Amino acid sequence: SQAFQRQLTALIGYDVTDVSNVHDDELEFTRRGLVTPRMAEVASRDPKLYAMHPWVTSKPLPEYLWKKIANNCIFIVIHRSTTSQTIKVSPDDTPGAILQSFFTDFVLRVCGRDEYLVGETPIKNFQWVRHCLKNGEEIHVVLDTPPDPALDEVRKSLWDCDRKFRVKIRGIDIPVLPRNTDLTVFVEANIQHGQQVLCQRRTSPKPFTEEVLWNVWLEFSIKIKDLPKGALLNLQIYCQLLYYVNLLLIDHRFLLRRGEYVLHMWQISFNADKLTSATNPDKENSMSISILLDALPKEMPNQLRKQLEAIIATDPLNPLTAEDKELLWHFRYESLKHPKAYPKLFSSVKWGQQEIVAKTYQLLARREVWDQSALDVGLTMQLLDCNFSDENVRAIAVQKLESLEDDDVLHYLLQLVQAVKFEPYHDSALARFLLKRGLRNKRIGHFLFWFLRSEIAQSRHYQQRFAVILEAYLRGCGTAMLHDFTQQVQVIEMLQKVTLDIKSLYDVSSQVISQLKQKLENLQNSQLPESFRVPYDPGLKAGALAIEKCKVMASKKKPLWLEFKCADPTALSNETIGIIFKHGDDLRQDMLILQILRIMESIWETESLDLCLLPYGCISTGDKIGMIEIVKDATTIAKIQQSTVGNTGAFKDEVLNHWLKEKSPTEEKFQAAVERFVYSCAGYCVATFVLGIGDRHNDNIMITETGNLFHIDFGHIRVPFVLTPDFLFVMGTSGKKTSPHFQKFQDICVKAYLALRHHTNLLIILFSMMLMTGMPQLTSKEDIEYIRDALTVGKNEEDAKKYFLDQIEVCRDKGWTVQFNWFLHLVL
Ligand SMILES: COc1cccc(Nc2nc(N3CCS(=O)(=O)CC3)nc3c2cnn3C)c1
Repeated sequence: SQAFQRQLTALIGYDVTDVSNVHDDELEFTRRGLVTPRMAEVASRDPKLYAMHPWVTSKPLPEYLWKKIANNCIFIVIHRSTTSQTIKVSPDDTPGAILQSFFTDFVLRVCGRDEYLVGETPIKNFQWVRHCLKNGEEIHVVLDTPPDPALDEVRKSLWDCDRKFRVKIRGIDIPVLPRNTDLTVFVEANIQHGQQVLCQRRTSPKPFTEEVLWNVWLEFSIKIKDLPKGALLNLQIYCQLLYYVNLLLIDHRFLLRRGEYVLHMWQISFNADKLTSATNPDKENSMSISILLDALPKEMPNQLRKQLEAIIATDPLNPLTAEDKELLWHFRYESLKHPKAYPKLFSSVKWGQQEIVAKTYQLLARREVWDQSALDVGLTMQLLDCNFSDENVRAIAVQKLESLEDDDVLHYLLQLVQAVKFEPYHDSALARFLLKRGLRNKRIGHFLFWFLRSEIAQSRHYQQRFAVILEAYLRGCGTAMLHDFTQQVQVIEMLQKVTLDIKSLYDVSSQVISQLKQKLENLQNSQLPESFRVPYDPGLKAGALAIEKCKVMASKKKPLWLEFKCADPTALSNETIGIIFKHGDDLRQDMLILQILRIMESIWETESLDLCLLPYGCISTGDKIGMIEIVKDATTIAKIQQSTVGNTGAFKDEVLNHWLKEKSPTEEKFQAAVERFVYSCAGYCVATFVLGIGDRHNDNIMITETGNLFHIDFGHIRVPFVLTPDFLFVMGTSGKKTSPHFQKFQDICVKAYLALRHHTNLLIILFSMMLMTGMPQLTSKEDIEYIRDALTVGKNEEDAKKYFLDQIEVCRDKGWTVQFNWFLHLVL
């Protein structure tokens, strides 16, 4: 089993047995603590359903999809060898019903995909079916034998200390210091709990040298017993802020931190990295600090009610005053009757006092209203952010998540994984939760893998914790998937090498095109796996490369344009699988943005609205490097312009409509392309405005020959958004005018906008989290408070409607101005 731990390590990209960077045994302890949850989920999953991983949903079929059906008669073409026959099926009839309705043990696998139509669920509740109906595609399935469940086989007293807590600051040491002669530095020690500072003590400013000694006893104002579980000893060096490092004061065994510590610190407000209990691995170049330290048990007046309700009604980002907190607390039993008051109520708690925390735990023991309340993801997410370090509080959040069906877990998987960074300890209810769902479902497990590996590869701050979690998963996912992952990682590594090697050698000369195709030839020949799963789409199995179609794109970061053949013989079309390999950008920012877009879509699904967004696949695999899905038949908006007038930025209003008339043959399809455009344009206008990324160069905007608009390059990020005159022309308008299509556009936008405001809290918390865990450069107070204004928090539906309509009018008044300006900067 020695080559087994080796296998996991090479699959993880980090050695979880390496104890070189620890000052305790929390990590190793967590490895053991996860064994039970690991085996408890492996021994309780249905082998058959787990092997076929049916992808289903319990949500009602949207309205725009019901009208796609004729007589409640959905046609399903079945194949078995070379023959084939169609069948009329009831949307409410099970796959089993269809089976007996066919013969009148075999299962219905989807053609070309590793997807299965199995289980006791209506045919209308399969994602693949809903996908087909939406795209007007025809459902084709092949009849073959169920996968062998054998292939999944798995390898067999603190409260008696009244003393004021204190820490001795021996000094700070650094091998080599910056060439900035010569500043002064002091050490600032904070006792934190959920980004809430309980006490703060500094040292005296000393001359900045490679060795600074203090030997100073910093005595805090907080007693030892009043120390809460999860409290952090935050040590920071100023000059302003240069270094930081954290130390849990209460360990994973409820023991008060004791003894000597030499901690290596991180170099440089609301960043999630600043919360980590991990120390800097680089011991030879990093700043170090030396400290010294020397078990934990387990009727209202009318006016006041109005006041409390008003408080409870405010948005998540609305600051609580001292008065507000005192009201919430004093009336905590009434506040408990409102689930939406929980985040605010638990922010009113003084965790710096044992007596209060005790009363708080008494309160939580009375969870009847919370338990019986319906799941509010936005509300549940709020309790898992940086503002809550109490495991009891956070546990009741993870509690409500338990009722999520695999469908919704996939919706919030990425950000749930990111929320692990907010956990005080490596072992958490959230961590075990992700682990559980990952083992219960292959699709969730697949993406869990890549999301964790994403962080492990380019995050020294949390790679250790995530490595321990990933290892736990890999020891239960099964032999089959362990093999898949292995193949996937192999091909990725090989391709990333080629990407970097190519980038080294603006024009794409022949010497590079030859070298690329040359390199790809060497790999495909006895060096590359014959087949592998597409990481951003586990259903697809890629095969051999199409070297003829492979190229280096004309961008300054020289991304690889790759094309594969579907390794599945039963595949219908002969289209290639397109993947863009790129180094230079942080694709983690793209993942989050795209994930948010998918969330905005499902939200619109609840309102029976359908904006035709194109949230393509984008997986971050390493440092400034990852893969992208290639959308077929798509070109840049700016490129459609460059066709007529390339060099100069002399943009013309009509080109777009011409380009569409050209790429559609029947004129009927042209109208379907225009309508598709009007919707896709509306959605991307609304979604982009809310996220504050609407001001882009139309080179970062693309369109499908079918009229499907969609943005790209979100790493890179005046007008509210992009509504240029050429788009407007396709809508049948130019200046002081209108159109049957423009009236439509304005209608769909207001619908979409008002629909998102119905999930304000949920968007706010996701946006806030996005900045803190994914965008190190965008983590200020005002950076997050943008989305409040964007969603017009605390406004009438009418006002908001007009507010956005004004934003639209701003695009009309600007015309090509901002685009032309983009043309001067980006182009020149
Ligand atoms: C100038 O732009 C061009 C030119 C030619 C083809 C394309 N191809 C694409 N480019 C991008 N961007 C994001 C990923 S990138 O940074 O590696 C490349 C840009 N996304 C795309 C496609 C096709 N599908 N999707 C989702 C773009």
